[PDB]
Amino acid sequence: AQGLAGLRNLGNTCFMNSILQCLSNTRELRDYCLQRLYMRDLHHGSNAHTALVEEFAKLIQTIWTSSPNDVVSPSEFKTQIQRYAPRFVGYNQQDAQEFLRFLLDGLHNEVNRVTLRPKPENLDHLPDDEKGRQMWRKYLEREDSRIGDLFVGQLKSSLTCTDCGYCSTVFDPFWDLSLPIAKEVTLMDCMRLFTKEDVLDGDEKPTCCRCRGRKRCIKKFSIQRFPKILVLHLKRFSESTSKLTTFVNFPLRDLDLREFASENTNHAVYNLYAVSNHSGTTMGGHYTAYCRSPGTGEWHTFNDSSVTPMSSSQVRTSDAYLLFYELA
Amino acid sequence: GLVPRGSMQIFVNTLSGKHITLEVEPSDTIENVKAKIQDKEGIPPDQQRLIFAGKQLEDGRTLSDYNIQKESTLHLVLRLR
Ligand SMILES: [Cl-]
Ligand SMILES: [Cl-]
Ligand SMILES: [Zn+2]
Repeated sequence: AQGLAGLRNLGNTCFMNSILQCLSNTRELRDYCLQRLYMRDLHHGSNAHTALVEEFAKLIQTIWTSSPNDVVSPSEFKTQIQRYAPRFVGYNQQDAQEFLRFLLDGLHNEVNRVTLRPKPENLDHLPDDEKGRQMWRKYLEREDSRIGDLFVGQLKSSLTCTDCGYCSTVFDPFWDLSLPIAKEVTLMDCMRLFTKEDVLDGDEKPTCCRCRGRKRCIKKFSIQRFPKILVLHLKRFSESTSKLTTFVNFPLRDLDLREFASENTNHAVYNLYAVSNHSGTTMGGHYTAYCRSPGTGEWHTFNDSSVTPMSSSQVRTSDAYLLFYELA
Repeated sequence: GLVPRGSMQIFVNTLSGKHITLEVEPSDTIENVKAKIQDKEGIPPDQQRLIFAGKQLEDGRTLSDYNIQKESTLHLVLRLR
Protein backbone atom coordinates (compact mmCIF):
# COMPACT_ATOMS: atom_id res chain seq x y z
CA ALA A 1 0.00 0.00 0.00
CA GLN A 2 1.47 3.28 -1.18
CA GLY A 3 1.70 6.75 0.41
CA LEU A 4 0.40 5.73 3.81
CA ALA A 5 3.19 7.31 5.83
CA GLY A 6 2.48 9.21 9.02
CA LEU A 7 3.97 12.60 9.87
CA ARG A 8 5.51 13.37 13.25
CA ASN A 9 3.97 16.19 15.22
CA LEU A 10 6.79 18.65 15.97
CA GLY A 11 4.79 20.55 18.60
CA ASN A 12 1.29 21.75 17.68
CA THR A 13 1.99 20.96 14.00
CA CYS A 14 -1.09 18.82 13.30
CA PHE A 15 -2.43 21.76 11.17
CA MET A 16 0.63 21.34 8.95
CA ASN A 17 0.43 17.53 8.77
CA SER A 18 -3.28 17.66 7.91
CA ILE A 19 -2.69 20.00 4.94
CA LEU A 20 0.47 18.13 3.79
CA GLN A 21 -1.52 14.90 3.58
CA CYS A 22 -4.30 16.69 1.67
CA LEU A 23 -1.63 17.89 -0.83
CA SER A 24 0.14 14.49 -0.83
CA ASN A 25 -3.12 12.99 -2.09
CA THR A 26 -3.73 15.76 -4.62
CA ARG A 27 -2.93 13.52 -7.63
CA GLU A 28 -1.50 15.98 -10.18
CA LEU A 29 0.42 17.90 -7.48
CA ARG A 30 1.89 14.72 -6.05
CA ASP A 31 2.97 13.60 -9.55
CA TYR A 32 4.49 17.02 -10.24
CA CYS A 33 6.79 16.29 -7.25
CA LEU A 34 7.41 12.56 -7.87
CA GLN A 35 8.36 13.13 -11.54
CA ARG A 36 10.56 16.10 -10.40
CA LEU A 37 8.85 18.34 -13.00
CA TYR A 38 9.38 21.41 -10.75
CA MET A 39 13.09 21.25 -11.67
CA ARG A 40 12.30 22.59 -15.16
CA ASP A 41 10.12 25.38 -13.65
CA LEU A 42 12.68 26.67 -11.13
CA HIS A 43 14.73 29.39 -12.80
CA HIS A 44 17.76 29.18 -10.47
CA GLY A 45 19.12 27.21 -7.49
CA SER A 46 18.12 27.69 -3.88
CA ASN A 47 20.00 28.40 -0.67
CA ALA A 48 19.14 27.49 2.96
CA HIS A 49 16.52 30.26 3.11
CA THR A 50 14.71 29.60 -0.19
CA ALA A 51 14.37 25.80 -0.63
CA LEU A 52 10.55 25.60 -0.15
CA VAL A 53 9.71 23.70 -3.39
CA GLU A 54 12.78 21.48 -2.98
CA GLU A 55 11.87 20.43 0.59
CA PHE A 56 8.12 20.14 -0.13
CA ALA A 57 8.84 17.83 -3.11
CA LYS A 58 11.34 15.72 -1.11
CA LEU A 59 8.70 15.25 1.64
CA ILE A 60 6.10 14.12 -0.92
CA GLN A 61 8.72 11.77 -2.43
CA THR A 62 9.48 10.32 1.00
CA ILE A 63 5.79 9.72 1.76
CA TRP A 64 5.30 7.94 -1.59
CA THR A 65 8.37 5.67 -1.23
CA SER A 66 7.61 4.72 2.36
CA SER A 67 6.41 1.33 3.68
CA PRO A 68 3.07 1.37 5.55
CA ASN A 69 3.34 2.46 9.22
CA ASP A 70 6.51 4.46 8.43
CA VAL A 71 6.56 7.77 10.33
CA VAL A 72 8.23 10.67 8.47
CA SER A 73 9.61 13.88 10.00
CA PRO A 74 8.73 17.11 8.21
CA SER A 75 11.26 19.21 10.21
CA GLU A 76 13.25 20.33 7.15
CA PHE A 77 10.09 21.36 5.32
CA LYS A 78 8.84 23.24 8.38
CA THR A 79 12.14 25.15 8.51
CA GLN A 80 11.57 26.24 4.87
CA ILE A 81 7.90 27.34 5.24
CA GLN A 82 8.68 29.41 8.36
CA ARG A 83 11.58 31.09 6.53
CA TYR A 84 9.18 32.01 3.70
CA ALA A 85 6.36 32.93 6.10
CA PRO A 86 7.68 33.89 9.58
CA ARG A 87 4.23 33.46 11.20
CA PHE A 88 4.96 29.69 11.28
CA VAL A 89 8.14 30.03 13.36
CA GLY A 90 7.89 28.23 16.69
CA TYR A 91 5.37 25.76 18.00
CA ASN A 92 1.90 27.30 18.37
CA GLN A 93 -1.19 25.75 16.78
CA GLN A 94 -2.07 27.46 13.48
CA ASP A 95 -5.10 27.60 11.18
CA ALA A 96 -4.89 25.03 8.36
CA GLN A 97 -6.38 27.34 5.72
CA GLU A 98 -3.94 30.16 6.61
CA PHE A 99 -1.09 27.59 6.23
CA LEU A 100 -2.60 26.40 2.95
CA ARG A 101 -2.65 29.93 1.51
CA PHE A 102 0.94 30.77 2.49
CA LEU A 103 2.32 27.38 1.38
CA LEU A 104 0.73 27.48 -2.09
CA ASP A 105 1.70 31.12 -2.48
CA GLY A 106 5.40 30.26 -1.90
CA LEU A 107 5.29 27.14 -4.04
CA HIS A 108 3.64 29.14 -6.83
CA ASN A 109 6.04 32.12 -6.67
CA GLU A 110 9.08 29.79 -6.84
CA VAL A 111 7.78 27.99 -9.99
CA ASN A 112 6.01 30.99 -11.64
CA ARG A 113 6.57 30.90 -15.41
CA VAL A 114 6.40 34.69 -15.44
CA THR A 115 9.89 35.88 -14.43
CA LEU A 116 9.37 39.61 -14.92
CA ARG A 117 5.82 40.51 -13.87
CA PRO A 118 4.65 43.36 -16.17
CA LYS A 119 3.16 46.59 -14.75
CA PRO A 120 -5.60 48.89 -16.40
CA GLU A 121 -8.24 49.59 -19.09
CA ASN A 122 -11.87 50.30 -19.96
CA LEU A 123 -13.53 47.08 -21.13
CA ASP A 124 -17.18 48.25 -21.28
CA HIS A 125 -17.39 47.80 -25.06
CA LEU A 126 -16.86 44.04 -24.48
CA PRO A 127 -19.52 41.43 -23.72
CA ASP A 128 -19.26 39.89 -20.19
CA ASP A 129 -17.57 36.66 -21.23
CA GLU A 130 -15.01 38.39 -23.48
CA LYS A 131 -14.13 40.83 -20.67
CA GLY A 132 -13.78 37.84 -18.31
CA ARG A 133 -11.36 36.24 -20.79
CA GLN A 134 -9.32 39.45 -21.12
CA MET A 135 -9.08 39.75 -17.29
CA TRP A 136 -7.99 36.09 -17.13
CA ARG A 137 -5.23 36.69 -19.72
CA LYS A 138 -4.07 39.76 -17.73
CA TYR A 139 -3.91 37.68 -14.52
CA LEU A 140 -1.84 34.97 -16.29
CA GLU A 141 0.64 37.63 -17.51
CA ARG A 142 1.56 37.95 -13.83
CA GLU A 143 0.64 34.59 -12.27
CA ASP A 144 1.20 31.47 -14.34
CA SER A 145 2.44 28.19 -12.87
CA ARG A 146 1.65 24.46 -12.65
CA ILE A 147 0.32 25.04 -9.12
CA GLY A 148 -2.06 27.71 -10.57
CA ASP A 149 -3.05 25.28 -13.35
CA LEU A 150 -4.46 23.12 -10.54
CA PHE A 151 -6.07 25.52 -8.02
CA VAL A 152 -7.04 28.75 -9.84
CA GLY A 153 -10.58 29.75 -10.87
CA GLN A 154 -12.32 33.04 -11.63
CA LEU A 155 -15.29 34.59 -9.81
CA LYS A 156 -17.66 36.93 -11.61
CA SER A 157 -19.16 39.59 -9.34
CA SER A 158 -22.19 41.48 -10.67
CA LEU A 159 -23.22 44.79 -9.06
CA THR A 160 -26.60 46.19 -10.18
CA CYS A 161 -27.87 49.68 -9.28
CA THR A 162 -31.57 49.49 -8.45
CA ASP A 163 -32.01 53.07 -9.70
CA CYS A 164 -30.45 53.29 -13.22
CA GLY A 165 -30.15 49.52 -13.79
CA TYR A 166 -26.43 49.58 -14.64
CA CYS A 167 -24.81 46.22 -13.86
CA SER A 168 -21.12 46.63 -13.21
CA THR A 169 -19.00 43.44 -13.51
CA VAL A 170 -15.60 42.49 -12.13
CA PHE A 171 -13.68 39.21 -12.36
CA ASP A 172 -11.57 38.17 -9.31
CA PRO A 173 -9.20 35.16 -9.51
CA PHE A 174 -9.51 32.67 -6.62
CA TRP A 175 -7.44 29.71 -5.33
CA ASP A 176 -10.15 28.57 -2.94
CA LEU A 177 -13.63 29.57 -1.78
CA SER A 178 -14.51 30.36 1.82
CA LEU A 179 -18.18 29.52 2.12
CA PRO A 180 -20.70 30.82 4.65
CA ILE A 181 -22.60 28.28 6.74
CA ALA A 182 -26.24 28.55 5.60
CA LYS A 183 -29.65 27.57 7.06
CA GLU A 184 -29.75 19.37 7.79
CA VAL A 185 -27.59 22.07 6.08
CA THR A 186 -26.01 20.84 2.83
CA LEU A 187 -22.87 21.95 0.95
CA MET A 188 -25.19 23.08 -1.88
CA ASP A 189 -27.06 25.39 0.59
CA CYS A 190 -23.71 26.98 1.52
CA MET A 191 -22.80 27.57 -2.15
CA ARG A 192 -26.28 28.98 -2.77
CA LEU A 193 -25.80 31.43 0.14
CA PHE A 194 -22.32 32.36 -1.21
CA THR A 195 -23.77 33.13 -4.66
CA LYS A 196 -27.15 34.59 -3.59
CA GLU A 197 -28.24 38.11 -4.60
CA ASP A 198 -27.04 40.27 -1.74
CA VAL A 199 -29.02 43.49 -1.20
CA LEU A 200 -26.64 46.30 -0.29
CA ASP A 201 -28.55 49.10 1.49
CA GLY A 202 -28.37 51.38 4.56
CA ASP A 203 -24.73 51.72 5.66
CA GLU A 204 -23.68 49.31 2.86
CA LYS A 205 -25.06 51.37 -0.12
CA PRO A 206 -22.34 51.54 -2.76
CA THR A 207 -21.79 54.64 -4.88
CA CYS A 208 -23.07 54.04 -8.42
CA CYS A 209 -20.79 55.66 -11.04
CA ARG A 210 -23.75 56.53 -13.28
CA CYS A 211 -26.07 58.07 -10.70
CA ARG A 212 -23.08 59.57 -8.81
CA GLY A 213 -24.89 58.97 -5.50
CA ARG A 214 -25.23 56.25 -2.86
CA LYS A 215 -27.76 53.72 -4.20
CA ARG A 216 -29.27 50.41 -3.10
CA CYS A 217 -27.41 47.84 -5.22
CA ILE A 218 -27.62 44.11 -5.73
CA LYS A 219 -24.37 42.14 -5.73
CA LYS A 220 -24.31 38.46 -6.96
CA PHE A 221 -21.38 35.99 -7.60
CA SER A 222 -21.19 33.40 -10.32
CA ILE A 223 -18.21 31.20 -11.28
CA GLN A 224 -16.63 32.25 -14.58
CA ARG A 225 -13.88 29.56 -14.54
CA PHE A 226 -13.92 26.35 -12.49
CA PRO A 227 -10.53 25.08 -11.22
CA LYS A 228 -9.30 21.51 -11.62
CA ILE A 229 -8.93 21.34 -7.84
CA LEU A 230 -11.68 23.09 -5.86
CA VAL A 231 -10.78 23.85 -2.28
CA LEU A 232 -13.77 24.71 -0.15
CA HIS A 233 -13.18 26.34 3.21
CA LEU A 234 -16.14 26.38 5.59
CA LYS A 235 -16.47 29.57 7.61
CA ARG A 236 -16.91 27.93 11.04
CA PHE A 237 -16.93 31.25 12.86
CA SER A 238 -19.94 32.49 14.87
CA GLU A 239 -20.65 36.12 15.84
CA SER A 240 -22.20 35.85 19.36
CA THR A 241 -15.59 34.83 18.85
CA SER A 242 -16.24 31.08 18.79
CA LYS A 243 -16.45 28.03 16.53
CA LEU A 244 -19.57 27.16 14.50
CA THR A 245 -19.89 23.37 14.77
CA THR A 246 -22.83 22.89 12.36
CA PHE A 247 -22.98 19.57 10.49
CA VAL A 248 -22.53 20.42 6.81
CA ASN A 249 -23.65 17.62 4.56
CA PHE A 250 -21.19 17.42 1.67
CA PRO A 251 -21.22 14.75 -1.05
CA LEU A 252 -18.27 12.42 -1.69
CA ARG A 253 -18.99 12.31 -5.40
CA ASP A 254 -21.05 14.31 -7.85
CA LEU A 255 -20.83 17.79 -6.39
CA ASP A 256 -22.57 19.49 -9.31
CA LEU A 257 -21.97 23.24 -9.48
CA ARG A 258 -23.38 23.94 -12.94
CA GLU A 259 -26.15 26.14 -11.35
CA PHE A 260 -23.51 28.59 -10.07
CA ALA A 261 -21.77 28.87 -13.44
CA SER A 262 -21.71 32.21 -15.27
CA GLU A 263 -22.58 30.36 -18.51
CA ASN A 264 -24.16 26.98 -19.33
CA THR A 265 -21.47 24.32 -18.78
CA ASN A 266 -20.88 20.60 -18.14
CA HIS A 267 -17.42 20.65 -16.55
CA ALA A 268 -18.48 21.74 -13.07
CA VAL A 269 -18.93 18.32 -11.44
CA TYR A 270 -16.50 17.35 -8.63
CA ASN A 271 -15.49 14.33 -6.55
CA LEU A 272 -14.16 14.64 -3.01
CA TYR A 273 -10.65 13.32 -2.34
CA ALA A 274 -9.57 14.96 0.96
CA VAL A 275 -10.86 16.65 4.09
CA SER A 276 -9.03 18.67 6.71
CA ASN A 277 -10.79 18.19 10.07
CA HIS A 278 -10.62 20.49 13.11
CA SER A 279 -11.93 19.03 16.40
CA GLY A 280 -12.18 20.85 19.73
CA THR A 281 -12.49 24.52 20.69
CA THR A 282 -11.49 27.63 18.72
CA MET A 283 -8.17 27.52 20.66
CA GLY A 284 -6.59 24.23 21.74
CA GLY A 285 -8.25 22.07 19.09
CA HIS A 286 -6.71 19.42 16.87
CA TYR A 287 -6.36 18.66 13.14
CA THR A 288 -6.59 15.37 11.25
CA ALA A 289 -7.15 14.57 7.57
CA TYR A 290 -9.26 12.02 5.70
CA CYS A 291 -7.79 11.29 2.26
CA ARG A 292 -8.67 9.03 -0.66
CA SER A 293 -5.65 7.27 -2.07
CA PRO A 294 -5.43 8.25 -5.77
CA GLY A 295 -4.29 4.71 -6.70
CA THR A 296 -6.75 2.49 -4.77
CA GLY A 297 -9.74 4.77 -4.05
CA GLU A 298 -9.71 3.76 -0.38
CA TRP A 299 -9.92 6.27 2.46
CA HIS A 300 -7.53 6.64 5.40
CA THR A 301 -7.44 8.80 8.53
CA PHE A 302 -4.10 10.56 8.86
CA ASN A 303 -3.62 11.71 12.43
CA ASP A 304 -0.02 12.84 12.74
CA SER A 305 2.00 9.59 13.20
CA SER A 306 -1.00 7.27 12.87
CA VAL A 307 -2.47 6.26 9.48
CA THR A 308 -5.51 3.97 9.73
CA PRO A 309 -8.17 2.60 7.34
CA MET A 310 -11.70 3.94 7.37
CA SER A 311 -14.91 3.50 5.44
CA SER A 312 -16.02 6.22 3.04
CA SER A 313 -19.15 6.29 5.26
CA GLN A 314 -17.07 7.82 8.11
CA VAL A 315 -15.60 10.72 6.05
CA ARG A 316 -18.53 13.13 6.47
CA THR A 317 -18.47 14.70 9.95
CA SER A 318 -19.18 18.00 11.63
CA ASP A 319 -15.39 18.57 12.04
CA ALA A 320 -14.87 18.94 8.27
CA TYR A 321 -13.23 22.36 7.76
CA LEU A 322 -11.51 22.22 4.35
CA LEU A 323 -12.89 20.13 1.52
CA PHE A 324 -10.69 19.15 -1.44
CA TYR A 325 -12.64 18.44 -4.60
CA GLU A 326 -11.26 17.31 -8.00
CA LEU A 327 -13.03 17.65 -11.41
CA ALA A 328 -14.76 14.37 -12.33
CA GLY B 1 -19.95 69.23 5.77
CA LEU B 2 -18.28 65.86 6.31
CA VAL B 3 -14.88 64.27 5.64
CA PRO B 4 -14.92 62.79 2.11
CA ARG B 5 -15.86 59.15 1.53
CA GLY B 6 -13.04 57.04 -0.02
CA SER B 7 -12.44 57.40 -3.80
CA MET B 8 -12.94 53.68 -4.33
CA GLN B 9 -15.36 51.10 -2.95
CA ILE B 10 -14.58 47.43 -2.34
CA PHE B 11 -16.62 44.70 -0.68
CA VAL B 12 -15.95 42.32 2.15
CA ASN B 13 -17.63 38.94 2.30
CA THR B 14 -18.20 38.69 6.04
CA LEU B 15 -18.48 35.64 8.29
CA SER B 16 -22.18 35.01 7.51
CA GLY B 17 -21.63 35.60 3.79
CA LYS B 18 -23.31 39.01 3.78
CA HIS B 19 -21.24 41.70 2.06
CA ILE B 20 -20.24 45.03 3.48
CA THR B 21 -19.12 48.03 1.44
CA LEU B 22 -15.82 49.74 2.34
CA GLU B 23 -14.83 53.27 1.36
CA VAL B 24 -11.10 53.16 0.45
CA GLU B 25 -8.03 54.53 -1.36
CA PRO B 26 -5.53 52.39 -3.35
CA SER B 27 -2.95 53.60 -0.81
CA ASP B 28 -4.87 52.34 2.25
CA THR B 29 -2.95 49.67 4.20
CA ILE B 30 -4.32 46.26 5.09
CA GLU B 31 -4.30 47.53 8.75
CA ASN B 32 -6.53 50.46 7.70
CA VAL B 33 -8.81 47.93 5.98
CA LYS B 34 -8.98 45.68 9.06
CA ALA B 35 -9.89 48.76 11.21
CA LYS B 36 -12.75 49.48 8.80
CA ILE B 37 -13.95 45.88 9.19
CA GLN B 38 -13.66 46.23 12.96
CA ASP B 39 -15.91 49.33 12.66
CA LYS B 40 -18.57 47.40 10.71
CA GLU B 41 -18.34 43.89 12.13
CA GLY B 42 -17.00 44.27 15.67
CA ILE B 43 -14.17 41.79 14.99
CA PRO B 44 -10.73 42.67 16.43
CA PRO B 45 -8.15 43.32 13.71
CA ASP B 46 -5.77 40.71 15.19
CA GLN B 47 -8.31 37.93 14.51
CA GLN B 48 -9.11 38.94 10.92
CA ARG B 49 -7.70 37.26 7.81
CA LEU B 50 -8.43 38.64 4.35
CA ILE B 51 -8.06 36.62 1.17
CA PHE B 52 -7.94 38.07 -2.35
CA ALA B 53 -6.91 36.10 -5.42
CA GLY B 54 -5.50 33.36 -3.14
CA LYS B 55 -3.26 35.79 -1.19
CA GLN B 56 -3.76 36.48 2.50
CA LEU B 57 -3.34 40.24 2.71
CA GLU B 58 -0.48 41.30 4.98
CA ASP B 59 -0.14 44.28 7.34
CA GLY B 60 2.36 46.77 5.99
CA ARG B 61 1.09 46.46 2.41
CA THR B 62 -1.46 48.68 0.65
CA LEU B 63 -4.40 47.69 -1.57
CA SER B 64 -2.48 48.91 -4.67
CA ASP B 65 0.33 46.44 -3.84
CA TYR B 66 -2.12 43.61 -4.53
CA ASN B 67 -3.74 45.29 -7.61
CA ILE B 68 -7.07 45.39 -5.79
CA GLN B 69 -9.39 47.45 -7.99
CA LYS B 70 -12.89 48.95 -7.49
CA GLU B 71 -15.67 46.47 -6.55
CA SER B 72 -13.31 43.59 -5.81
CA THR B 73 -14.30 41.31 -2.93
CA LEU B 74 -12.05 40.54 0.01
CA HIS B 75 -12.94 37.30 1.82
CA LEU B 76 -13.00 37.58 5.62
CA VAL B 77 -12.16 34.45 7.65
CA LEU B 78 -10.88 33.89 11.21
CA ARG B 79 -8.91 30.99 12.73
CA LEU B 80 -9.33 27.51 14.14
CA ARG B 81 -6.37 26.61 16.34
CL1 LIG C 1 -24.67 19.02 -1.14
CL1 LIG D 1 -0.50 40.30 8.60
ZN1 LIG E 1 -27.24 53.99 -10.81
